[PDB]
Amino acid sequence: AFIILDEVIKVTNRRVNAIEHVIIPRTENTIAYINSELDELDREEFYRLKK
Amino acid sequence: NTVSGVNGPLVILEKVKFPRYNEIVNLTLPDGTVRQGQVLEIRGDRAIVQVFEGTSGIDVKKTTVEFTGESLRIPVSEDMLGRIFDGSGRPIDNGPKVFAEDYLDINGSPINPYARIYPEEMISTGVSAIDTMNSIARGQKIPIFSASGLPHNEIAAQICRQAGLVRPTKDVHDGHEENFSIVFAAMGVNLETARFFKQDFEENGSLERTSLFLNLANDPTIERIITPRLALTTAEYLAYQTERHVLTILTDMSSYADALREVSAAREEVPGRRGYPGYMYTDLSTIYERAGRVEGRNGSITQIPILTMPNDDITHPIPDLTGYITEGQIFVDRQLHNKGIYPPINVLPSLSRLMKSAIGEGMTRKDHGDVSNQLYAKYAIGKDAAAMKAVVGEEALSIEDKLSLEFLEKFEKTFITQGAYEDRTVFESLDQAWSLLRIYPKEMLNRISPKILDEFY
Amino acid sequence: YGAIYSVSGPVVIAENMIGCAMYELVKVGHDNLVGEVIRIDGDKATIQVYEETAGLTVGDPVLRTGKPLSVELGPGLMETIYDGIQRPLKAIKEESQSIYIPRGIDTPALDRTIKWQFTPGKFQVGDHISGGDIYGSVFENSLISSHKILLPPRSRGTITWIAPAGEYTLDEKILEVEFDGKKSDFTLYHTWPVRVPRPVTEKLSADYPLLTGQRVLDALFPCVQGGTTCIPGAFGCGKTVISQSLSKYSNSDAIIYVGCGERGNEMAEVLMEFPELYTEMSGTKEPIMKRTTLVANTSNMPVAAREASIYTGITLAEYFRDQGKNVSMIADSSSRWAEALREISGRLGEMPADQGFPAYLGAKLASFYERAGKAVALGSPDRTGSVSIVAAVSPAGGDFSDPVTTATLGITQVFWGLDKKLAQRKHFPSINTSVSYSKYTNVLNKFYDSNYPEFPVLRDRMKEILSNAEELEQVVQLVGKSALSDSDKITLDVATLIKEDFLQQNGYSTYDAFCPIWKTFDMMRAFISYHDEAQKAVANGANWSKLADSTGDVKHAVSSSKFFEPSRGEKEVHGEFEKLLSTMQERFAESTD
Amino acid sequence: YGAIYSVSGPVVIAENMIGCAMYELVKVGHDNLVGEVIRIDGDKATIQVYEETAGLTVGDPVLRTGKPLSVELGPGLMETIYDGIQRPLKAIKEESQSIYIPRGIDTPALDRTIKWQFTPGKFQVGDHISGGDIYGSVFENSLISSHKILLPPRSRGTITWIAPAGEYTLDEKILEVEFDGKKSDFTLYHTWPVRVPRPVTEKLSADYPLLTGQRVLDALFPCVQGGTTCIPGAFGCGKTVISQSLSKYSNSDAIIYVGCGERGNEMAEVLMEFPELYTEMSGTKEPIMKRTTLVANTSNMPVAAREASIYTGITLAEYFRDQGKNVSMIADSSSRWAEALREISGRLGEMPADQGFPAYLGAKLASFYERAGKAVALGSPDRTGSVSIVAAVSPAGGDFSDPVTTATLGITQVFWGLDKKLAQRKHFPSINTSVSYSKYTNVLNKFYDSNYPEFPVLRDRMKEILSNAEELEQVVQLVGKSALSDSDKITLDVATLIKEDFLQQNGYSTYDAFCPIWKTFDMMRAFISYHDEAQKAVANGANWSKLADSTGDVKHAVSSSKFFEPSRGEKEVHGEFEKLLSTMQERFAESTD
Repeated sequence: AFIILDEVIKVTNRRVNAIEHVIIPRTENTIAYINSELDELDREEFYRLKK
Repeated sequence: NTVSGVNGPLVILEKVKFPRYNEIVNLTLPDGTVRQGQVLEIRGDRAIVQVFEGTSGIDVKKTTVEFTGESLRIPVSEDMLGRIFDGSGRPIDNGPKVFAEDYLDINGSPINPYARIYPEEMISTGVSAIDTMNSIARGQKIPIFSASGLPHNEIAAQICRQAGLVRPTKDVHDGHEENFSIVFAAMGVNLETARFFKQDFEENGSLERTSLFLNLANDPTIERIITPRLALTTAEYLAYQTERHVLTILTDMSSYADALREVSAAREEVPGRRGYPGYMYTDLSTIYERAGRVEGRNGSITQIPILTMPNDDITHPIPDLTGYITEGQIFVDRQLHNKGIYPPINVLPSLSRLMKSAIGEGMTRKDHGDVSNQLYAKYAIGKDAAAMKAVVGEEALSIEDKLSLEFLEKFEKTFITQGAYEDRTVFESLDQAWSLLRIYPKEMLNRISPKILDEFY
Repeated sequence: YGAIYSVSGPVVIAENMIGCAMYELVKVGHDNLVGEVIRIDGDKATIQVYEETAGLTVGDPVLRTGKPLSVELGPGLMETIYDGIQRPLKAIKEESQSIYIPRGIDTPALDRTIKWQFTPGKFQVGDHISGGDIYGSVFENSLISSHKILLPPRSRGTITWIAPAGEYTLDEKILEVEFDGKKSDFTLYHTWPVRVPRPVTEKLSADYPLLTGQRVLDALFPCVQGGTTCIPGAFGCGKTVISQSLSKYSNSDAIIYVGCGERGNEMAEVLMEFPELYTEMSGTKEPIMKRTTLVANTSNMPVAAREASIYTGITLAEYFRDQGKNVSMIADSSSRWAEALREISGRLGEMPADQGFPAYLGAKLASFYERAGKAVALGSPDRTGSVSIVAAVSPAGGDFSDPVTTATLGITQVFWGLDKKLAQRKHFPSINTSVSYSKYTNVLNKFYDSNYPEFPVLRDRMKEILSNAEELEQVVQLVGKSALSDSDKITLDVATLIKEDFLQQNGYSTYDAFCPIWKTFDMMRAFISYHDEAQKAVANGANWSKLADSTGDVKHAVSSSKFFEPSRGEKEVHGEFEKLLSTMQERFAESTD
Repeated sequence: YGAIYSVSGPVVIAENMIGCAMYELVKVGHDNLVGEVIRIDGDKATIQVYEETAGLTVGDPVLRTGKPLSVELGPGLMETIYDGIQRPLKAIKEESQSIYIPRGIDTPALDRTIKWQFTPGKFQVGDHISGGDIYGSVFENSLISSHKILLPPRSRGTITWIAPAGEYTLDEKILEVEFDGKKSDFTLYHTWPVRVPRPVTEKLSADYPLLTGQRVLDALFPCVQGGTTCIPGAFGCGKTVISQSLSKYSNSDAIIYVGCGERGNEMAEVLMEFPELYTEMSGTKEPIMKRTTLVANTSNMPVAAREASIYTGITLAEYFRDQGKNVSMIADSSSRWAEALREISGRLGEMPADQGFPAYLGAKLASFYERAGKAVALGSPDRTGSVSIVAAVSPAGGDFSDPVTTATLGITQVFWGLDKKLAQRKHFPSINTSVSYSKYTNVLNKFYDSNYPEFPVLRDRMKEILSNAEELEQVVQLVGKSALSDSDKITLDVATLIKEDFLQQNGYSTYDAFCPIWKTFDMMRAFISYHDEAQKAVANGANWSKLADSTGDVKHAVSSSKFFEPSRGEKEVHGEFEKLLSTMQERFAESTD
């Protein structure tokens, strides 16, 4: 069992790093950048109607 | 005539139609104080002025207008170094007066004579990461991209002070034969900042070296936009008339851009992407066009603008625009700063596309450019490997990757780590750089030409 | 004088307004509501009226006050609760049976019931006197420096009438000045428009700290007067605590508290608590409140007062700086001052910039920071005084990536990271060494080295030790603590004492949250001597378990360090630390061998 | 004639206009600045004046020229440098002592100083002629006559007078045309409005090789003669770099360079570099420049020059195509042209679309590209020409969805990428296959197969390799290199090699040397060969390590091959590439058993 545990721990240590370092900042950058562009289209329209 | 109304930085004058565009007018307050402005828009029997100074207290028939009948030009003299001036076309510091031998326009074409021949002379900062990886030339434009957790002022001053000691060592080498002049202009920064800068220049050398334009944050946005224009007139005269190389340090460039943003918000002018003007391209251009070698071809204006990024993003309009226009990019990193690296310059995205113009070969090595490309390439691989070291562990990474992780660590801690007054010659930097390359084997250094690798290792 | 053309919302336009300035204070209608002219188009002046323009028909008269909206600077500021444009809330409580000021109720900025004792200066009639020179003083405090009366800035002349010693009212004249006929009369206060910075002899960079009396502020990254600083928000489950404690523990000569646009629970807490608490330096007469002057606005108060709030406070701070005093401006929060700008813009029809916040935002912040700082005070024999701004910037988008936060940090040179999890558990303050920075460090550390502390050595080392500890902690999780040397274990052991004593301080006890700047230095001395000696001793043949049993008594003392009194003979040299040093050296021979 | 009513920004309104065409050229004021009539409101015509205005008075004179903003097409366009408003830049340097345009200069469209040698055509007296016919020719270069003198389109008749062989100046008459008496005299230059495209006989299919001479294009997605191309990228993209290479190597008989608002130093570099360097089909005195004409404009130089750049240049191109030349037009960047419009929409007060750029953007780009293509020349001799447009654009912060890039991509049929990550390691320009396509790829391979190379067969495997490489790389990142199979390791290595040896054009001694389709083919034979033999080898049992170390020398050789000048046995197949093929074969066998 002991040899079997050693083989599994390595797959498991890899995953804990993988999520934090890659996934979480990829989600952050995508969401915020699209949020910012999306609000811009809406704001300029108001200014053009007003003008 | 008399003020009709005032809506923000815009002033509505009811007048008569004789005024010309950007003709100076002086507003006489009931206090008997005069403040200056220039007409931004003229129409029949009326004007819109933007006043440089102030933006409130402006009356109606108790106030009066008087015309100067000269559109704004800056009084330029060549005896400007050592002399204290204020960013308003005159000192309001009570510093030594400007004088005039020419008055030159800030529109962006007075008599403008620039590059039909690109920079070929190398100018060093004494800092390896700048000089080796990107290079600086007698017309080069390089933006310092900085942050709200980096100390922008300390790096700004660092680059300038160390480039003054190196630059006469380069004069002796015959990279130069003409004077060096500094033009330092601070526009709309804190008092704390302003004081600091002056103190820094004194320690290294003197303040006789530099000319100072000081503009205070409490003074308007309209003042702030004229502040670099004043710097440009100073530099163009020195290069043109007296064949001097002029170095301009323009802080803060972001300060200037926010100002533009304010005169479209309190104007009826519709702004472009992210609330920054549509005609933002032209405003920025004016500063950057007035660069390169100046006629006679011993004079020059070289630019180092200083940008502080507020969000620290590379999707913000200011860093993006600046980058397309400028001949290089120097990115300064918060993570290096934290770790204990000074200067804490990350070269991962620092790039020049006008890399050839930037390097020298008649007062620097020919090998300088060849080594730099290889270094950058090997740094980048070393970063790809760093992310992979966190994920995968050392439990599958390859023999080749291991060399690249070592290189990355040796590279930050030796090359980019320099004393506060320690200046490195460009030739000595090569020797340092060669130490960095030397741990990789002759099959990993395969991309480089065989001739260079067998010659210098 | 003018006649109302339109009332469209709280914005009212009026015709027949000539010689109307662009900051002009005006009173609208028969009721006399406060308003100020933002804009002018033609003959018509466009006014934002801060009070309800209900009952105001078109055709009501508009009466100019004949001058901009100003704030009064003079005797009887301290121990008063005020509006964002300085109107005593306390005086409304007496008259109206109201906390707040309701529409159609205005009153003067300073009370005229109160009389103060005016003492002449060193100038007499026939002397020329100049801008800011000390003409007299009023004494009405004994705990702190009082209100020294200056000749109004940008005003010069020869004094026709200098009133002699005696009690005069604030309203009443005490000076006439001869400058091109009778210049005017002046009174005990001076008026100054608040959207104009007050002059000083010259401004300087900061270099000079003072008693903060909260250990974590000094220790982690020093707190300076004449500084620029960002503190995170929390909306009164964390924000309130640090503010109350900074006001109470700091023995700065004055403190000016500004609530820009708060919940109203926080405003309510600061006023009741100030007389109730005790000074940390001695004296009664409503301890902390006597040192305090308060501008307290909840979000419910008019929007111009919320926008105005910081400007009036900053003028106040600047006035005391010319007297020569050190001031803490504690402003909470800029995000709430910013919210006002956004509102005022949409009402005018102004087009803003990003996230709905105008473009006047970035320049108004830059202008604001520079008014605050250190300066040599104006007035003939010259003193030094400071104005230090600590401004909270809260969530304004649910993140700190919004325009208000991102703009300020940049001008700011200091960030202090409150920690939420520790804050929810009620350790205040609990500043994180990871996020925080001060760019003031260098100049200051040199200042304290001059004065007597070993401060540069200890502060730098404090930071490194903690940073290092996160990195060694990871090696314990993944490899194990047993395979690692004694030296590494020690690096962590010491970091835990530095964390426990300084960082986890409880502002609900004064033998655990009030200690002088020297006292805070002596504790930190104690921990560093132990780290070096512990690493030295394990190398010469000792173990973690062996070391722990052997240090004993000195280790216990350092753990118990915070519970000790602010004095032991002096409050500057704590004798128990100086002798502790000997007991440590004697212990190190024994332990090692 | 007209009188300035108003100047509001660069926008001028002038009364007393009874007429004026669209985009009519005017000289405004005593200064004589550039303008165009965009619109007419009443009697007052709004004219934008696009040369910097800091001193134009109201009621200054307005002179109509009477025709739109136009270009001269005639002799001495080659080795002669111009602005986007067709002012010769050289003429300005001498007169003005202002190397760039200063405010207020009026210099005629061509050089009327350089006499040219005219020889008469196959059209003699009494013969009919019609627009675009070769009426004669002018010697301009050392090897060829550049400027074939065309009768202009929209003119016709029989020639009463043909000037004889000799030298004449540009304004002197040389042609007289009969049709309703003297229709007019003609001069050496002819005029045309640049908002009208030039008419062709017919457009012809695009399927004929366009050799741009750069390995990276040839390998992945070649262009065609008749092509349209989009290229994004943002600084460090190598766009200036690929222009210089493009001009040197280009098989086209004219190259027209368009600077849309450039650094100035960038223009200064390319100008110097064409006569410093030698051409590949030979060039006697200013070798490359003999084929190059520059339209150059800087970032603050007139907004008219910048806006007109693409139309001034496309008109030039159409004229060379009507002459019977193959033209490669490089515009850099259309994005800087797009900023000129963003600015135009604000000033005028017309409403724009998204990102503050107008909606008319989409039409204006489309019109420019449609006038490009391969065609049969207008005129009786009949020739074949092309205009192949390579148009550079820039993303807004890594956002490829910005209106300019999306619009250009709408119209293009070929897309070539630019990857930021890959430029940082120095591989610019960086083209993959998931950011790029070419519709011409299919026909283009059929034409290359014919000429000699095996290209179509190798192109398919090459595409696959890159496409798999990306996907396989994502697994290395997340899972690690422990989930791979051996064949997938192979795909990773071959790929890294391709990245460097084609895409990188960065030096290590010397910027890389002319690589043709033939050279490019050899590289592809060696990479594809490496991959097949190696996978067989691992499949059939063998060490990874044995195979990679063994390829070794061969890898160094392909890297550096491009620096070495073409032909090393032949252009066709080099001896250096021929020999590797044997080495792989010898290795494959050692490995297997």
